[PDB]
Amino acid sequence: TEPRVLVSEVLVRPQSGQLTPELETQVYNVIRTQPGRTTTRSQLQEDINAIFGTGFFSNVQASPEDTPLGVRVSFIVQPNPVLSKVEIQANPPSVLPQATADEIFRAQYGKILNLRDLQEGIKELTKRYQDQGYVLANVVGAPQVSENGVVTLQVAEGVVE
Repeated sequence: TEPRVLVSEVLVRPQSGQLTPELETQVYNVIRTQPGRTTTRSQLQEDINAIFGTGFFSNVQASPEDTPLGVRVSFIVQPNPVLSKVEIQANPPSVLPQATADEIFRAQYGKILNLRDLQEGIKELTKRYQDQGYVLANVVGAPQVSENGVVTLQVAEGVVE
C-alpha cells in the first residue's frame, strides 16, 4: 500500500495576491492532511480535490518539503476572481434572450466567483432551454473564467423544427 510520511506543518498560501482569512479557513475546513499525522500521495490529491470542491479557487496544488521533523505541506491556492459577468456562447447566436445569462447569474455579480453557485445557475439555464423546447441542451466542457471575472459558458443548444 501507499507509503506514509509524518507531516510536521501545513501552510495554506495564496499563489499571488493575499489570502483572506475567510478563504484560508475554507481550505483548513476540507483538508485532512494535518500537522502531527501522516499523509500519503493520494490523501494529498484528495485534499486538493476537496479544496476545488469548495468552489472558491481556480488553481490548487500541494507542495511538500521534507525535513528531519516531518514534511511541511504547502497548499497553494489561487482564489477565483470577483464575478463580473456570465456570457453564453452558442455558436462555433443563442436561441435564448440576450439578457437570460444576467437574469440567472446577476445575484452572484460583484462577489468572488463560486463554482458551486455557478453550477446551480447552470442548472437553472438548462431548465430554461428545456422550457423553450430545447430539451437536449448541454454545456460544452467546463466554464471558462477570465482574470477579469467574465465567465463564458459554451452551450450546445440544439435545433428544433
